[PDB]
Amino acid sequence: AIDLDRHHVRKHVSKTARGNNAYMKLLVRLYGFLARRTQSKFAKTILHRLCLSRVNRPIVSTSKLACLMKKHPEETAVCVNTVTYDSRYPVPKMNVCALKFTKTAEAAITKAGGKCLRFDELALKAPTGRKTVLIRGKRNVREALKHFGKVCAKKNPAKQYKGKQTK
Amino acid sequence: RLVDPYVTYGYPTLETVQKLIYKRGALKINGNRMPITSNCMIKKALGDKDVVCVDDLVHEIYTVGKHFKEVNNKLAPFKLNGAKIAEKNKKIHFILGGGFGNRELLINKLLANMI
Amino acid sequence: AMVKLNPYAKIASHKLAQVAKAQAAHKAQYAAKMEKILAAKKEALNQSVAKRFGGKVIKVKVENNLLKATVKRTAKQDAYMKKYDGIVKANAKKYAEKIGF
RNA sequence: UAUAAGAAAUUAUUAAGAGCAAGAGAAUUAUUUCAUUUAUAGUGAUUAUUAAUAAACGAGGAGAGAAAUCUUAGUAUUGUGAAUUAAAAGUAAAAAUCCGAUAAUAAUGGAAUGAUAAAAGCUAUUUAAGGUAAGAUUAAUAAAUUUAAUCCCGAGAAUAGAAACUCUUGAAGAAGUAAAUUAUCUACCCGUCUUGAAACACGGACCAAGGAGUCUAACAUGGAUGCGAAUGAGAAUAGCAGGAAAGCUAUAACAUGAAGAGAAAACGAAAAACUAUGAGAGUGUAGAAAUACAUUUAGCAAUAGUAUCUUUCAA
RNA sequence: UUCCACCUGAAUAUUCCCUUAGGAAGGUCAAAGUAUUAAUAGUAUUGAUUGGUAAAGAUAAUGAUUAGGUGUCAACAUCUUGUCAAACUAUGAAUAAACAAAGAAGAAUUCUCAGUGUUAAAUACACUUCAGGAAUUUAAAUAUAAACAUACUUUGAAUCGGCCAAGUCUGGUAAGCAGGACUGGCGAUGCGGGAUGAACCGAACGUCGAGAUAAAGUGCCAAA
RNA sequence: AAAAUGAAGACAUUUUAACGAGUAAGGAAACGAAAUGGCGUAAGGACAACAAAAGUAGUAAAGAUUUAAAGUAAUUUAGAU
Repeated sequence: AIDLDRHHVRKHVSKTARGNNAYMKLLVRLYGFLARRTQSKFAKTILHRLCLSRVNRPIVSTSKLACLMKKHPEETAVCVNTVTYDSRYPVPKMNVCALKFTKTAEAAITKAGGKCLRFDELALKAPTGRKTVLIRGKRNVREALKHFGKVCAKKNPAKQYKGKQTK
Repeated sequence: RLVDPYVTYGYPTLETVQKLIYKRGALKINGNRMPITSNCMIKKALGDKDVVCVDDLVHEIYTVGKHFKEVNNKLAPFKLNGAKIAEKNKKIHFILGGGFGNRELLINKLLANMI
Repeated sequence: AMVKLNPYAKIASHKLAQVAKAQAAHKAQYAAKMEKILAAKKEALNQSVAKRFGGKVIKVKVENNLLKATVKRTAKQDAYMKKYDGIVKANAKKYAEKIGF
């Protein structure tokens, strides 16, 4: 035979839309077409982020969008994830393109004079991406990450899943 | 020298390099071992290294030019036939009449029956 | 497929065709010369086989120049053969001493 | 609707006729390969032309063979000779054998898997990049892959040329497939424990049917789903139409979360943050097909390190 | 302890247990899910090192041991000789171990330059993204391989009765004995050869056709 | 694995390249370029002659015995009794 370091195994990268969502299937069909034809790194990025699992597409709040759009007045924030609403802080005027908008987030963005776009309108208006800012939410804020590891560790102890008689 | 029991090697002639590249030559293009069929495929792969035809590929290998490393690393390892390896067996050095070791210019006789 | 890969094949093929035709003529014309030289040698041998013709009488000394010239060369070329023969003799002496240690 | 393509049917002749499948061929070919023959810039040895000296060697000395004309025989003159040398021949490529070097181009026949089409086929006519020992003839000379001349051939390119075939077998059974038998090769008893069982290790006489990771409850990870500073409220329970173990509606106690640290008392978070690398968007140039450099801009996720703040004896 | 095909594919180390026919941490392995990625190496070379094995030595230190001269029968000195050490050593390989060969992010230079502190005082020096800021130059710094590369994160299966070989070692008279260092295998593995064989030699396997082969063979069984 | 194409064709697309041994063990379902592909048993909700009589069945169901065909295989299909 042949002395290979390792045998061929499936590459651990998603290439389609997870689940049976008919609309999310068409979005991947649209951006898989755009990235192949336009050969734009922006469409390759949006296509890749559309294929992540739900846990890997964390939310972005209106407060975080406002901070990132401060020095970008006429721009379009583009986050492939649900956009929630931070009720603690005001929402300025800005245009956001996202997969889904919370009822309160959509009201707040619209009431400020902004716009809530979907990814087909963004591809229709800015296919290769010209006045957009790519944004993704934080991943390590998940509480599940606290318990990972060994809680007896000297350096970075875990968080000891609560249970029988935990003090 | 360290891997002597597992290899036999020597110094090729120009005709040995010519026949190996022409018949068994191949290139790694986009991770695919594409056999050599035209100069355009050679120009595409090694155009940046001023090797635009199969004769630049043969000449560079034989004389070991400036871009030997890049040209040689593109050439996929040749797959050869079988042949009478030795006189006694391949468990002794060619100096003792065996199969492995440094055959010097005598490696061309072996390669003649092997290509 | 060879022409497509190496367009210089036609140029090199023609030279191979020329040399093959030319080398055949040289060997063919050298054979004709050697037939005459062998014919000359045969005549000298058959004529000197008559040393059998004849109580010994001073054995039989045979003439030194029974072999006849077949090709003709100028005197300058005649002197060059004696020069060439001296060199090939010196080279053999040069080589024999070297391997003789 | 305009033009080929121009079907089926029809007329006269015969070199007078299907489809499919198997087999044998023909012509030109693709990949691999078998057998035979053929040349491989050895300056290696021999391959009758005469003569001389030899370092060594044993002998001699004064009826056979042939149609020869010349030798053989047996009852101190001469023979052989490695090696060296003279003259002749020889420009130092023939052939044969041996020793070295190689195995390649080609041709002639096949085999396995195919293909059928015309060319970056091949061929012919024009000009001429070239022929680096070697395309040829010459000359000067020469242990030359050293120089000059004029002949020859000729790559590119432009212009013109050429491929549609034979025979045999098959509904009187082709090709294939299956069953039984024969023949050559091949084949130890399954499951399990075990380093190791065909085992002189255990279970198995045979067949049918049954036969062994399920259910409830708590937690965690993960993939799909709804909503999102909230989610659930099929918590009990209360109403609706319909007659209903189904469906729908209930501004609601509570559960988890939004705030964390301390045994507890007592408390309870901004310098509207900083640094590094990093996703993306342009403009120019060039190769030139894609693509490769120059330059402007933004700096999300993630990792690490900083200040600052809450709690603790202790971060 | 009950159906098929396909893909990947192990273990006998380490710590603890009233533990030794068993468990948990951990290693090996699978599946899910990521990151443009200061995030490549069971390799060689060059340069600076480390160590005390093989060897070597034996009035070179500690020991063991056979003799012969000379000086004042011993004895004691001194000069030679013969033979040794796992718990002796001056010297000391081969094989190895750990570095460097340009990542505060691919160099360098010039100008300017601040906060602390060391300091007798510093413009020196130390740390501060080689604090910071601006210009010019620049892709260079052994070989070889590496983009289905690399770095992983989470969850989890089985496993920790092993056995064999040897230009190896220890106990034993020795063992197809008992126990170890390094590597390759069998276990988990069929195929060709050694008549036969878990480990030997060649070589690892989708279904086939044609060829050149390997170990090894060519009187017949048996192809040559 | 990478390119190309992609509302429906179809054979789970087209091309190129590398690869395919294996005990214990793992790879749940769904995911158009599909994060392994499938066969079988029984029951429940649907669909099954698109033009107002809409799957098969006394012109012979299920079952049983065999003969052949499709599939690498689990198995399926059809004929005869």
